[PDB]
Amino acid sequence: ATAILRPIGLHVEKFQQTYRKKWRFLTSANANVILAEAASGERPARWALTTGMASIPWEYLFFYMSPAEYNRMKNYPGTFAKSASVRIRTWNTRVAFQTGDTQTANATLNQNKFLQVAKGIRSIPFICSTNRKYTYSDTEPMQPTGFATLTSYEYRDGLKTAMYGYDNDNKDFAKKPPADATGAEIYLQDYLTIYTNDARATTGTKILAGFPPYKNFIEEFDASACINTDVVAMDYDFSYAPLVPQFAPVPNNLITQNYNGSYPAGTKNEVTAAKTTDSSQATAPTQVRNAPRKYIQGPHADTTFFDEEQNYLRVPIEQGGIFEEVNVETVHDTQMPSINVGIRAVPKLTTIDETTQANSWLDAQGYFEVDCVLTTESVDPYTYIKGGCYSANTKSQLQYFASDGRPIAKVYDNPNVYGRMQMIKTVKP
Amino acid sequence: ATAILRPIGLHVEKFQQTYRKKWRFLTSANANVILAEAASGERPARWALTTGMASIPWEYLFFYMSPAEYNRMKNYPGTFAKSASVRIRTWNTRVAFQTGDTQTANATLNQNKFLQVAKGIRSIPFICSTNRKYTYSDTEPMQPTGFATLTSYEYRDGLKTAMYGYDNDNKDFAKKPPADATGAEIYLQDYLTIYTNDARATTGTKILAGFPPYKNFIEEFDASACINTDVVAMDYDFSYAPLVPQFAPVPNNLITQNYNGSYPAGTKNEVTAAKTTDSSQATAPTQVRNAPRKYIQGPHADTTFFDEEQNYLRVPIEQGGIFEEVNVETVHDTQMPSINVGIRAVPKLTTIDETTQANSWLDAQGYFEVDCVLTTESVDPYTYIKGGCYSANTKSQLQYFASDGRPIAKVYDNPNVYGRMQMIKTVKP
Amino acid sequence: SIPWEYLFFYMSPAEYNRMKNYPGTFAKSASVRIRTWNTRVAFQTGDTQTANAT
DNA sequence: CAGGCCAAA
DNA sequence: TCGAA
DNA sequence: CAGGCCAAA
DNA sequence: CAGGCCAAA
DNA sequence: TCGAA
Repeated sequence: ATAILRPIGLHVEKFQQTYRKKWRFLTSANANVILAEAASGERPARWALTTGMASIPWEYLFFYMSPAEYNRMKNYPGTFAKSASVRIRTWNTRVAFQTGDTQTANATLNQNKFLQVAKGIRSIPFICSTNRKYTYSDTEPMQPTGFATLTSYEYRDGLKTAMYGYDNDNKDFAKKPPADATGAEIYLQDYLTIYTNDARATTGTKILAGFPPYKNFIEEFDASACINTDVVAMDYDFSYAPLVPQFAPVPNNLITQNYNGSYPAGTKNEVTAAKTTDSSQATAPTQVRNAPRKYIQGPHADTTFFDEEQNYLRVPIEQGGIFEEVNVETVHDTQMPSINVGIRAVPKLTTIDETTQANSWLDAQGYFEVDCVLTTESVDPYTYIKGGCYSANTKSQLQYFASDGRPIAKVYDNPNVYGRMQMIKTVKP
Repeated sequence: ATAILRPIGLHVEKFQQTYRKKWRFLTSANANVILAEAASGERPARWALTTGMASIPWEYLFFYMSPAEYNRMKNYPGTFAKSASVRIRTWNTRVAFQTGDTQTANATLNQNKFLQVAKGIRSIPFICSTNRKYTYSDTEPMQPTGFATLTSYEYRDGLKTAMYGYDNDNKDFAKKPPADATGAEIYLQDYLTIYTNDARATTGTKILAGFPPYKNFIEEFDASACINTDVVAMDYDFSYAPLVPQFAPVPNNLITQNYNGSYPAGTKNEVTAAKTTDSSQATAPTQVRNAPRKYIQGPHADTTFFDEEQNYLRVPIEQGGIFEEVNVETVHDTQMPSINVGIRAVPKLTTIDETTQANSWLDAQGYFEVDCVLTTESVDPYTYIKGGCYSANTKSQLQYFASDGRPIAKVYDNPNVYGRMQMIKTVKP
Repeated sequence: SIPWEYLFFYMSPAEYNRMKNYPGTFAKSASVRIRTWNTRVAFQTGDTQTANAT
């Protein structure tokens, strides 16, 4: 029996794209200094311990694609970032022969040079560190004396501007040449900071534990023997990272009266649940299903997130748990490792009258070549004969939305709770 | 590249302790007699069938550790009971040559001697038996004629007092010498009882099924050939049995404003759910998440259970489902098997005028040597530099609590529902 | 001098405070390994008239 | 043929 | 990895 | 290429 | 010894 | 098959 027709299925076309960048980063060797941070609003008073390792923003999309590539990627609905990779190699670390001070400087040819690398500090439940930018002192450029007012969003925007230049019509175009074009370096200014409670104003019982021994969670290498060596090599397969909303399916409300019918889910959890926790132990953890969310494509689409391009540099690529699909699915929380690299401050040769850490430090700079690759995928269904692409109903996607209309997304700038990332409302640019 | 520092992690010290005891138990061979139990409150009128197998309280902590060991175990936070083991061996069973009656007793050298063993009766959905203490008749000491007023808590307290003696300052110190010191025996007085509905007062439709054939679920051996033989050998690995609350973690509320932030749990169930069922079929089963519970260590700790030592002899060791952890976890209901051993009553040689069971029974006693071992573990984190031990945030533990403040715990004394244990409020000592 | 004969050289205050809770604690052994890195010598002192940097 | 049902394995 | 295989 | 989606396996 | 905890594997 | 083995 000859078969004139066979179930060939749909005509689905899948596209794959890869993006490569190479960056050169200069990080200063900040001293380990305790700084007092005043209480403000929900933030209590806390002591802050600065550290010299600068963070590598490999969790954001601008780190991988240029504005032109992002603008063209906007034209392919259903774009999912499948994988990312980053390799950090280190070059010769530079240490000043002698500081600006001359009376007691004792310039030296010999030098001790150590490189610190951290990979999982952000996910450690008890460290509760975060990324901050400091304001250095005039006499000791390696000694932080406060915190800059630049937020994480502003820091990443400035870094992207340094990477890709301005527009040709901008008056400040001559200030920052495109690093992607020139191959120059980009000074990194965001460094890790450990935190501990400030018990001076505490009334009643006090916690006097001090800082945790965070040095036990970082690698340290002799920078003299690390010249031209691979220091970091990380790969990350994204669980769910929709960069462009899927194609809008043909609504079944215009065809069938059955569109609102229910069907049994059984014991399987078809709807994602949001978990609220209280680290102050004043309230037990709560899990809530049917969280406020709405579709990101279709008749009642709310594309605020993608229109705002929050995923470019304001929100990380990895967004598992945030986005739900109507397909029978399983969803788990996802987060990315945090890469921190930097040179330890070199103590000055001058003597110290009492047993304590170094009082002055030599200027130092590390040289890091970062090679990053991002691989994505796209889908075009061609479900219907006419009217362009339409996707299947089971591919409909919803995003968590606040009661005030702002979408909810992951952020990696806030310290973790229970070794977990935190969902927060996106802020309009 | 030489590594001066490496990620050695935390300094966590783990301690393991084991407790061994050997007990000698004497159990009487009660007759199988139907007793009428009157209705009281929620309890309906029911017929009760006594059985001669005494229960072995291997699910309680006093069975394994002495008061001194328990008092010292209180000093190791994070004490989890990892395993338990019990071996029961039987010695020569004793049967009276002739009872107090002399007119019709017919003393005999020959004797039939049978030993009954039951292991899973408590978990059988339809038997609905329970452990009870009887009040014997004067003429027939092997024939129960009612129920004693001693509850399970009182019976276990008396058994513990018999095992470990009184305090040296107590006036009753000379009454009960410590069995753990002397090696003497301990008369067991708690025996199994089958139940069935009493249809005499029932109005309308009636269930006239009678007693279930519980003899099909018990082993029976010839006690003559069992002299000095291992009868029972049971091992039990505890799923979750916290004996001392974990070390209080450093609260993140004193450090970060992020402590109250939420994070997506996905389709995974991070919060344990309580299930309420109705065997009367007047209401469908209900599953409720976010059950009332509160932390057992930390700033807002409620240590009522452990302060009351309910886990010593009032509440079983196994408490799965009751205790929740903030760590990403999976929880399932847990229960322990019930060991019942005892000699069957020996009918008197006197003849019976009609076809029925024995009217009088010879006195009998079984001799059981019980060897029990309990293995536990402990953890000391040393997370922070100063101020003693502090645990990680993800190790925070919550316990179910009633709306009136009494904690909720498992009890094995009540009959099962749907082959499942029942949660009930603990009672203050 | 290397103060390797004292207890603070080995245990932090938290470890010492918890060790206080175990009666009968006997220190059975101690070990110390000292490794040396590059020694630093000044190119020239504060004096400049007769210093002869080398 | 005992541990969240047994007539399921 | 709330038995454990 | 049929059974809780298929463009997943 | 980095990805939803580590003192679990 | 919201990493992936």
